[PDB]
Amino acid sequence: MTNIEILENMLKLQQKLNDETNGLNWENGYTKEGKLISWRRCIYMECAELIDSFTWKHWKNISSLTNWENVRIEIVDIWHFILSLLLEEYNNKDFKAIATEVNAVSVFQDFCKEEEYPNEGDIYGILNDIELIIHKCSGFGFNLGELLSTYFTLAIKCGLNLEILYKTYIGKNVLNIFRQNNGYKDGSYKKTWNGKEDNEVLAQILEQELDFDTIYKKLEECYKKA
Amino acid sequence: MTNIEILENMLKLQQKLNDETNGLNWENGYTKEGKLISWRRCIYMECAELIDSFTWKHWKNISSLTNWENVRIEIVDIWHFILSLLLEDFKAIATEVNAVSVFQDFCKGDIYGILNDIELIIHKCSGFGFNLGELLSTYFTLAIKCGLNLEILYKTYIGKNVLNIFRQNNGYKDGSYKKTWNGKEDNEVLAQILEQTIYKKLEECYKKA
Ligand SMILES: O=c1ccn([C@H]2C[C@H](O)[C@@H](COP(=O)(O)NP(=O)(O)O)O2)c(=O)[nH]1
Ligand SMILES: O=c1ccn([C@H]2C[C@H](O)[C@@H](COP(=O)(O)NP(=O)(O)O)O2)c(=O)[nH]1
Ligand SMILES: [Mg+2]
Ligand SMILES: [Mg+2]
Ligand SMILES: [Mg+2]
Ligand SMILES: [Mg+2]
Ligand SMILES: [Mg+2]
Ligand SMILES: [Mg+2]
Repeated sequence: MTNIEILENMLKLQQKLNDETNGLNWENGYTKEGKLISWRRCIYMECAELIDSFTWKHWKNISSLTNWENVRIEIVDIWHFILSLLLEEYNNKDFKAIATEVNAVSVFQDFCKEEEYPNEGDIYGILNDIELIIHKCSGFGFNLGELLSTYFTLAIKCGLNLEILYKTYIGKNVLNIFRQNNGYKDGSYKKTWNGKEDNEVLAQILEQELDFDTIYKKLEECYKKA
Repeated sequence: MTNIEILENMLKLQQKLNDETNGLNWENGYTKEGKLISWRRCIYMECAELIDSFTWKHWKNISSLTNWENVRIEIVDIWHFILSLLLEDFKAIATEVNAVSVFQDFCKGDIYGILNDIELIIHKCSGFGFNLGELLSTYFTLAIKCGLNLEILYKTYIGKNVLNIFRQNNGYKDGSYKKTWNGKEDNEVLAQILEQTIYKKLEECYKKA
């Protein structure tokens, strides 16, 4: 698959998931149940989850190491919401055009190369990069291009590349569907499965498996034992 | 009590807590263990907790109602960090706070509006260039909308300040503290105690976690 094909595939997956979650024409700003959609708030709330994957608190668990497994999950959650904002921001949707525009972001090319492992000395800078995303998404707006650039730069610093993002995205997209199919809206969903959060179980599954439908089935099996 | 006394007391309690937690001269930006302090980050992270006290998500638990108990706790957590910024004597600081026009009103629904005020605080705490005075006004405007007044802030602040000391005395720093006590977050147990010396209750309660 070309870089643009990978991006088109994620956009198409995001569209389908949003359509199923929110109803058609969620792009107009509300779900079918009348709830306001704020993709920017979604993003800065995942940014808070991302920050909490690091030992940023000066008063709590100060010798603990970075949770890099969760870092990757939160980077992927952010991406779901950025894809959503791309689709919202814009009858006939041209996914290839959108993909082509994302592909032209200067740092995207760098994102497509092999990932580098981060280390403790990178955390200060990573936290400041996340803070910039929070700032951009909490104001008036807002520039979608600067957001993409800042996002890919952050994702590189966090040890992701397009490959890791894509494969993890697919898995989380499946879990997102699973959640909606199992009581996420009405509060009946159990997010902890025999002591592990669903994201952690998904990560275990992803160590082996990439196939969309196989992932769903495996989630189903594990959730029976939740 | 007068408003100035209430403010001075909070500022005094904050200094004590920060001294005990971080060591003397935390005002220079580092803890005794050499960790960099960012009060603004502390604030926007509590803002996230505050947002999460409302049914903001369009895709999850969409019929749930606001957790006003937790709203009060997060408004109080934000206040600890604002006091820390103010401090980063007490009479003069209290005098400035008391002069904030919205503060006077504070001494006396619309969830998406509340959320927008929280968002403004997040925005102000995450940019390059910061104004503490403007944050104060936004904060008290929000706290009114959340149903607090000075009395509620002050009484809840005292209680959480006690929990904060308790935490530090019981392994918060080294990861041995249990933050969930027999199925309830420590903040929820605190809230139950505050319906009703606080430190002794916490210590007794902590025994069965
Ligand atoms: O309209 C929506 C709403 C949610 N999500 C997904 C994206 C993200 O992957 C996830 C975040 O769900 P959450 O409820 O914040 N839980 P967690 O952050 O632990 O995944 O929800 C969408 O893709 N579209
Ligand atoms: O230097 C510090 C560090 C922390 N805190 C307090 C303020 C706040 O009340 C609490 C927040 O701690 P937390 O670990 O974020 N946990 P929670 O938000 O659940 O109370 O910590 C201070 O007062 N000073
Ligand atoms: Mg989330
Ligand atoms: Mg998370
Ligand atoms: Mg997340
Ligand atoms: Mg907190
Ligand atoms: Mg909280
Ligand atoms: Mg809090």
